[PDB]
Amino acid sequence: QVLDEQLAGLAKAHPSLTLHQDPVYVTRADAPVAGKVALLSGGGSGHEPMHCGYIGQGMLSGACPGEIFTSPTPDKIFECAMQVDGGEGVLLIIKNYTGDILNFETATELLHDSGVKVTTVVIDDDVAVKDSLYTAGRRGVANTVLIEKLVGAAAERGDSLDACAELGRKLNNQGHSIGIALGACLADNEMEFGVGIHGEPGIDRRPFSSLDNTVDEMFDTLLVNGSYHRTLRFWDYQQGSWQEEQQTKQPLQSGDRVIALVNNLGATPLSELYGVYNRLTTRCQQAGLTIERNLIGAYCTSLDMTGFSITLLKVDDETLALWDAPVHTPALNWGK
Amino acid sequence: QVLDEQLAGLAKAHPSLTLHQDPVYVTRADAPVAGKVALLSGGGSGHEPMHCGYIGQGMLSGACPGEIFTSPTPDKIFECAMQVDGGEGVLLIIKNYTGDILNFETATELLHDSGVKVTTVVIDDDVAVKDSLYTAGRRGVANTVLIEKLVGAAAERGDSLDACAELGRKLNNQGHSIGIALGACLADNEMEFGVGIHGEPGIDRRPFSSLDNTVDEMFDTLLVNGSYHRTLRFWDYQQGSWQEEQQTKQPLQSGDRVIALVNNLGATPLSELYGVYNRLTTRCQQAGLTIERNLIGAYCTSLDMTGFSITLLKVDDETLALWDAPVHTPALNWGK
Repeated sequence: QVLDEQLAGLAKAHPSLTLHQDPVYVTRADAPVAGKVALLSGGGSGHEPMHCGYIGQGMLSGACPGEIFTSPTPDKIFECAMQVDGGEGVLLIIKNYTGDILNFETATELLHDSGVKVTTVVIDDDVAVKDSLYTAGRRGVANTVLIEKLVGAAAERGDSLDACAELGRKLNNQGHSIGIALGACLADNEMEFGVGIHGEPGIDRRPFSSLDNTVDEMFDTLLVNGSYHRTLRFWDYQQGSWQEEQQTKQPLQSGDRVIALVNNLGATPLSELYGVYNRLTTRCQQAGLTIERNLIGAYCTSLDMTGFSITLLKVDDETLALWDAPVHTPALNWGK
Repeated sequence: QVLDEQLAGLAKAHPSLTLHQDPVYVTRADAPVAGKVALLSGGGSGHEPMHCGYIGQGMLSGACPGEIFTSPTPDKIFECAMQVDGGEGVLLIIKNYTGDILNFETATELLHDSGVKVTTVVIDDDVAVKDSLYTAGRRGVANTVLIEKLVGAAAERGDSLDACAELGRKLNNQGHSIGIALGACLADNEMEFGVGIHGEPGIDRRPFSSLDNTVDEMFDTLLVNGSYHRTLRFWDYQQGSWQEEQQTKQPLQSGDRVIALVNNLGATPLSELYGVYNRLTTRCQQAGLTIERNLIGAYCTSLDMTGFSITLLKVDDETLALWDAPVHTPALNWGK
């Protein structure tokens, strides 16, 4: 089994991780870490390094990979949460797709039913399409990575479960993303504009004119599609029930400070990602947006799809301190 | 110019780097760093993050990008070396290609003539083909990155130019690489076995059967093509002339301890690189090689080429201490 080989390789490459069997999931080798909120996510394989490459100090306590483009089953999520539970609650970060919501939600009830204090954060940052093929609402994409790092820092320093969940939900309302593909994981000199990470169709198919013109269209879309009101359920562990919470996003606007993530969906050369970043800085400055930090590289992929995405997350001084806090994972490492 | 936009993006993204103009090159923002040997390299654009992503403490003091797949001209190299010179000499790391050798050797003499103490290290780790399209001898590839890090740590530690140079030439004799491409940056389910990073032909074209079988073939080639005797010229700064030096490589052998670099040439999904690493660990273990450290990711690319390379570098306790030493660059970051 290739997936089995790939996971064994990740485990052999990183002594800081433990690969479990029956069922399969990955955790920090030092989990459970007593006294800290434990953070978990998971999803289909085919988006590496999301999420296994984000397991470590300052970030995920563990992750549950599923088959290609498919959510892990609830037993994987449950056993992973039980393995990392440090007695202070487990926070599950779930990307907004039909399968992920159903499995993580089922795992959440089984955990609660077993005495574990748990709650959830749903990520729906992709501004391109509402109600795509596998999603009720907006798709969860690359901002998931920024949220895991920020909430990961909050949990690592000792914040409460409620404080980490509140932070995750707030960041979710403040992060906006859009991706384009020039080829699948076609048309010829055409791109799928607003493509999804499982290959879902975008807003439309259009002609690729230039890299700069493409960034302009992506950026303009992030500005005009920012406003959004919808319901996201979360687990209320006190009542033992799902809570339907109306959530609101404001569009990005002049005066906002952001963290920018220019993300390779798979086969985009790093040189091109820098050209993308260059044009993005110009557009942000014209629009009155201040980029305070950036991440440029392959952080949330779609197999070998040829394309990239842009994510802009509004932040403040407190959030920027959580960004700068230490993180030690396979994909992200700083002691800043 | 797209190339101009990319370097501007790199500069905007990393305040720790300074992009110079007239001529163009990049240095650490804090260069010249007084009292330490300065380390420099360069080469064609299209291999990002090599070499600009390796500029920083514990690694390169600066780098000189050229046009796509083309060596930087001598003026860039000379001006960059003058900018980073910390009073202890500048060490030039040069990959073995006709253009790089010519232009870096020319800069070396101009430097010497202007009073800068300089010497050189030539990299020829590709075991696949002798005398390819743009190389006299063996091609310089991914081991260049491992050498930059190791000699980078030594320079940062305060070793002399001679010491850094001798270490670089020693590592060069102990590091072995090979790459394959499934597609350029061509046939149906065929691979170019022993491909060059500029797209130079390999040993042959052959059918891709499986990931594990491809790794087996690449690994076997590293084991059997290891033996190598050749002349590599280096600048003797005391005599002010090029010294022809016979250099010898021993094949990798049972009992050797190694650092493994599994490197994306362009569009290989990270999940697959982990599959590669899984198979590589098995083969090393069977052959009596102990992998002590690894790097898995996009470190020395070829535009968007579809393929990957494997590098094995023999090391000892002292070299491992230089590996573990701190490094702070865009592409590689770890602390004590």
